[PDB]
Amino acid sequence: PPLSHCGRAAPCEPLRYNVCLGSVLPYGATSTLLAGDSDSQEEAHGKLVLWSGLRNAPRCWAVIQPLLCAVYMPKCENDRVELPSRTLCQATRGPCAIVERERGWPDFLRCTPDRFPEGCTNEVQNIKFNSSGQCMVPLVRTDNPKSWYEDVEGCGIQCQNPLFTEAEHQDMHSYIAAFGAVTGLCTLFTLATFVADWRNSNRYPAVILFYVNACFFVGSIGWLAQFMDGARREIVCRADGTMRLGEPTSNETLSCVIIFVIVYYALMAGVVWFVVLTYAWHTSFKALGTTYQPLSGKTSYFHLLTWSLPFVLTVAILAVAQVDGDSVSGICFVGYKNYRYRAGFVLAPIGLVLIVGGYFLIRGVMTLFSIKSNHAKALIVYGSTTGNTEYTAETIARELADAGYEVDSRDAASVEAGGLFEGFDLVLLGCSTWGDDSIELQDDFIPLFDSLEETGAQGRKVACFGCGDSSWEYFCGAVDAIEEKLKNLGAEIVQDGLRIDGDPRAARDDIVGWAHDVRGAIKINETMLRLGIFGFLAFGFVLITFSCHFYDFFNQAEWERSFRDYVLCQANVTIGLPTKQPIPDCEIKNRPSLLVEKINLFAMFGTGIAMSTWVWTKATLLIWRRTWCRLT
Amino acid sequence: PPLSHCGRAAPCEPLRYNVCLGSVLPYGATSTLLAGDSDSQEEAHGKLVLWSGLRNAPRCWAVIQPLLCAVYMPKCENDRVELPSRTLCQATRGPCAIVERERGWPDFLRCTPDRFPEGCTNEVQNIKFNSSGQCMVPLVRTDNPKSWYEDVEGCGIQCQNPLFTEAEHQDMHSYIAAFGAVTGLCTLFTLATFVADWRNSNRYPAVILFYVNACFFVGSIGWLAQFMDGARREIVCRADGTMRLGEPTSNETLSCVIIFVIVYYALMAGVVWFVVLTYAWHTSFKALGTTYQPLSGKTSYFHLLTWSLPFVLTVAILAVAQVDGDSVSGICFVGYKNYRYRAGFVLAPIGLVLIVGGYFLIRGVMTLFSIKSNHAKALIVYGSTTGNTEYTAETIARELADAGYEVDSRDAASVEAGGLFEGFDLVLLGCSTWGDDSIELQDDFIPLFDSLEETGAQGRKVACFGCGDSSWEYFCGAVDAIEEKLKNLGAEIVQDGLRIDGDPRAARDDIVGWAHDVRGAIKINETMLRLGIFGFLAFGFVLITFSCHFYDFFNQAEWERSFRDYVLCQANVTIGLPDCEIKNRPSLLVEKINLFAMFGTGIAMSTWVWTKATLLIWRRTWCRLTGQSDDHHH
Ligand SMILES: CN(C(=O)c1ccc([N+](=O)[O-])cc1C(F)(F)F)C1CCN(c2nnc(-c3ccnn3C)c3ccccc23)CC1
Ligand SMILES: CN(C(=O)c1ccc([N+](=O)[O-])cc1C(F)(F)F)C1CCN(c2nnc(-c3ccnn3C)c3ccccc23)CC1
Ligand SMILES: Cc1cc2nc3c(=O)[nH]c(=O)nc-3n(C[C@H](O)[C@H](O)[C@H](O)COP(=O)(O)O)c2cc1C
Ligand SMILES: Cc1cc2nc3c(=O)[nH]c(=O)nc-3n(C[C@H](O)[C@H](O)[C@H](O)COP(=O)(O)O)c2cc1C
Ligand SMILES: *[C@@H]1O[C@H](CO)[C@@H](O)[C@H](O)[C@H]1NC(C)=O
Repeated sequence: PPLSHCGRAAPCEPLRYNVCLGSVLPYGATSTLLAGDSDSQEEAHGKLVLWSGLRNAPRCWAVIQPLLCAVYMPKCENDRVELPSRTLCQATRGPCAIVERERGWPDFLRCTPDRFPEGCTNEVQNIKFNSSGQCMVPLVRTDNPKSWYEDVEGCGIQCQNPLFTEAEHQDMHSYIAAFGAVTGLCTLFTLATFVADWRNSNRYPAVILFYVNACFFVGSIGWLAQFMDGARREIVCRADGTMRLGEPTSNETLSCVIIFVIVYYALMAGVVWFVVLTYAWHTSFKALGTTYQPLSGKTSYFHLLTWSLPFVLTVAILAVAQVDGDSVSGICFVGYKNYRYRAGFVLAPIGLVLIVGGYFLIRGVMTLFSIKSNHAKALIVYGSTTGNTEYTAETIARELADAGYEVDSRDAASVEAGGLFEGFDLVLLGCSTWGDDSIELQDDFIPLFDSLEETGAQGRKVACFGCGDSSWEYFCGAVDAIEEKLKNLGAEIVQDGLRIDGDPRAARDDIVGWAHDVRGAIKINETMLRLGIFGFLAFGFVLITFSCHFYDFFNQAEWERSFRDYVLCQANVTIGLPTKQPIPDCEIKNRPSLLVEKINLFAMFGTGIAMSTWVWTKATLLIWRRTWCRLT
Repeated sequence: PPLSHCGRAAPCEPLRYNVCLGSVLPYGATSTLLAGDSDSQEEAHGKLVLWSGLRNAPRCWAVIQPLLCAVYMPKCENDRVELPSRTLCQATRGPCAIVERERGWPDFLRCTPDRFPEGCTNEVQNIKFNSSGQCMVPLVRTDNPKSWYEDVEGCGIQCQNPLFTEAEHQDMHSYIAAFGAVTGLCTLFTLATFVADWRNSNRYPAVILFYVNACFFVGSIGWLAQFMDGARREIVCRADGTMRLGEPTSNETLSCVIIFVIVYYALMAGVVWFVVLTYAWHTSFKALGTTYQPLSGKTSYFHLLTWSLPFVLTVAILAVAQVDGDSVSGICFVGYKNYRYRAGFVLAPIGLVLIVGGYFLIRGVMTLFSIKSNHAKALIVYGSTTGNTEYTAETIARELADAGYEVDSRDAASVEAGGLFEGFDLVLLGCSTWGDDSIELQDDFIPLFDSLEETGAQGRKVACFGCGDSSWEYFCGAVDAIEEKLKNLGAEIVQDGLRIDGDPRAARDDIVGWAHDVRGAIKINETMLRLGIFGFLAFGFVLITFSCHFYDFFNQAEWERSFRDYVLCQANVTIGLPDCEIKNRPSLLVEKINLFAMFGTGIAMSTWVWTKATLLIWRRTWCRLTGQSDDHHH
């Protein structure tokens, strides 16, 4: 028999509607007493149309359907209305959290033991509700609870990024394919020539560039993996069809974490190897100049920090499980869902490598500049009858002085040969050619030339100059004669002698140009100069990468808000009221800049392409020549 | 009955001496009236002893004996002395010319019709004078009037030279035999080789040497003829036994003129052929830069001069007849008796050949310092990283340039392999070795090395150089690799590669030395060089021959005087009244120096055919004349 507490006294009225939310009712009489907002059957039906807006977020729709029928259209028999049980009310509370977040549970729909008593026959339990509901365009029906997006239980955020169009996806994928393929090809070539000359190329100053290339090559594979037949969807989408978030996760393939490790580890190992490059260039200077020695046996110290620090970071990300997948970039990365993790694991280490790496580039430049000031003394000895070589000597003297040299210009007529060149870094000898039948040096240079053995030319950096006339046999013969004696004594001829035809005043810029080139030939370690250009080149690209990561960090807080606001509005679970126009009324107020990402990738992949040019010398042609030759 | 004019009135005195100059007198009384210098018989006898000094020069002694007896010891019978006939007086005048030349005929011995009447009975005509006189040691009795020495009629100068001993004659004859036989043998060998390959060897710059040898061969025969058994005495001595002087002479054998023509003609034809040799070298050496053959038409004009000039001179000597024989030299020559003819026909032509021949040798040395600077082209391509090979290349370049080459020094980095070697006589490739585990060529040389096929190396004269370090295994591996590829392409590697260990500045003179030796192995005209040495060699020997002939010319005037003074002194012809010696004579050493320089020219010129080619000439001669080919005949 029915319980007295499971029923309430109310006047029974015949059912004007034979259907409740698509399901037929076994009874013929109802009551508008249980629904506090409705007075009539026409009003209760009107409220059900507003409540049917919860079709979206179906895991709520399945439990809210019988409860709404048990309150708005209940069973009335012999002036008694059937009350809905407490279990029917409590079943909605969880999955229908959206109600309390949007509209709020009304007085009559809250689980009060007075309104919803314990252990009552629901009547709606016998009634079968076939209707399931569906998920709106941005979302997708997922059975997996781990794939449910916020409030909307039963639905999940789709794999393809809803903020960017298919056209933008195709455009970004073409951009990664182009840069990835070039960087992959270029670095492969560099790794190949290094192993083809492995015993010789293992020398510590240049071996850094092999490992710098190794990282960008491995990184290229991670970015290009998305291009294999259907790989992108194995890396970015979950088994059901929703985007991968908060990776490493249970009951899902490793395809996302594998590609993340390849991309992030190689990115971090590469930036640590850049700091090794900056340190090495900086320390190689003080090995010759002052006291510091080459660390050509630091294999167990450089490989220690370059392979350990990215390992600690990669392991830490998998621990906090912040590996998120993305369709536009086609890779799994740290902090796509939560911007804070991308800032902590990417922006902070890149900032640390720029300050530590930048310090070494500044230090080495300061060492380069201090060495040049200790090698800036120059002696200019000239032999001139008519003053043409005297004028050239003076013109050379100002160009060196303007460049930071301490020039000492002397006339050969007023000099003593014994120990003349002692205390000078550069010695420039100038002499005009005389003699009709033959080559005769200018009269004042003869005593110096004859006793050139006593000057201290052995190992001295020298260059010759002089004035002559083409209208004479043996043009600038003095320059030839001086260059020959200096070469025989052991001097280091810096440049081919400046031979002036005619009036030197008209060849002013030739003299200025020669003196410019003569300082240019003063080598401050050619083998180490390349290491410095590559250091400053890598810094430039790393600085652009940092800027782009800073833009995303400083703005993603607003983009995440806009992502939430758009997806939740598009979910169409407007329980409260019907819109003025059918109009969708959903827009993205602000989204991430794809240009900034393209600038980021250009700077990233560009470092790999820039560092691969380390092996773009004549020596490399010779390396593969021996290989082919010796293979044959 | 005796004529009144064939006798004079004088007091007869008995003969104190029964003998007159070794002959007994048929009468017993004499007179001292006919002899104007003698008053007594003791005085007349005393004058006969001074007159008996004319025993020497017997052509005179035989006729003066009866005349001296008919004047100093005449027949006196019944206070009448017999006068000597005019015919007895006139018979002495000719052969006793010495008397009138030295002392002069006295008043009583001159043929006056008063003192010597015509047609008188000379009682001395019945008296037989057995004495015939004598000729002292350097002279010898000759019946031939053409063989009589100066005033001494009946005697002639002996064949063997009185100024030189038999010991000196034997010594000089041994010296001529030795040099003559060697020169004869050596020149015969050279004449045989030029004939054994006449066609190939008839080339005109070199065929001069065949005719130069031909003259010394013929000359050798003339000098050696004296060694044929008894020949020397047929060449040097006249039929009687006196030395041959101014041969061509009547009723004497041709043995002296034959040997003279052989010796003098060959001596003169040889010195004219020396002037041809000097002229030919001078003109051929000058025309080396052009195909112009200067000795082309001249060939005929060369034989004209060399065979006519000695002929004209030989004929001229036979005309002036100054061919004199000599025992010490064993040959007949021009101007042995009169030094002036030897000076004119021997010293003057030899002086003329030295001034004309000397001019051409000078002109040829002027050509030597005109031609060197003018024509060799050399390319030096180097591969240098550290500048060591660049420095070596420059050191090599300045050395070739100093020697007269036109050097083109290039860096391998700035060269195109395609026909790179085209237009150069010499190509010098330089490269350093690189590579840690192996041999790797200097970086700039690799493109050139790889396309070395296209350089034009086939048959090109090349040499390699390069710097290395012994500290690295495979020292100068690049030098090895380059000359191996060059050898495989068909190039001519001139010298083994200059491989520098360490700094080339410390090995400067080694580079200088190597560069020098590289220039040498480039073949030159060895035939022209050889012609020039033989020209200067022949001049040297001719200059010594001239010196020796000048010594004899400048001194024989004194030697001729000493020859006359010594010979006439020994003779002892005392018309009426001891230290007989040679004051100065010719130097036999000077003659030995003369022969050494003369015969030495022939021996020196015969060495022209002392090459490897000659061995081949006689190899092909034997086989060819043995019927077989290089194995056996087909
Ligand atoms: C994350 N995100 C979203 O749209 C997004 C997705 C999910 C949620 N959410 O809440 O679930 C929120 C968002 C929002 F709020 F919009 F950000 C963007 C994805 C695209 N994009 C990129 N970012 N980095 C790189 C790059 C450069 C160098 N290395 N890498 C790794 C990169 C490279 C190529 C192309 C794009 C790139 C910027 C951020
Ligand atoms: C000439 N005379 C006389 O003694 C002589 C003879 C006769 C009178 N006289 O009045 O009747 C005078 C003299 C005198 F005054 F003594 F000289 C010497 C003879 C020997 N001798 C030589 N001279 N030439 C040659 C030779 C050199 C190159 N070619 N030839 C042909 C030669 C060769 C070999 C050996 C000796 C040689 C030196 C001179
Ligand atoms: C005697 C004489 C010889 C010369 N020989 C040469 C010569 O060998 N090579 C040459 O290039 N110029 C030659 N010149 C030109 C001078 O080198 C030229 O004028 C030069 O500019 C003079 O230099 P100065 O003014 O420094 O003394 C010669 C000029 C003279 C008058
Ligand atoms: C990497 C290296 C490899 C070398 N290999 C060789 C070698 O195999 N054999 C050798 O003789 N020298 C070798 N050397 C020495 C050089 O040939 C030497 O320094 C030379 O003088 C360089 O001359 P350059 O200035 O013309 O280039 C080597 C030197 C270096 C630095
Ligand atoms: C919401 O869903 C209902 C039912 O599917 C549909 O009629 C309506 O057009 C949707 N509204 C919007 C704005 O998407």
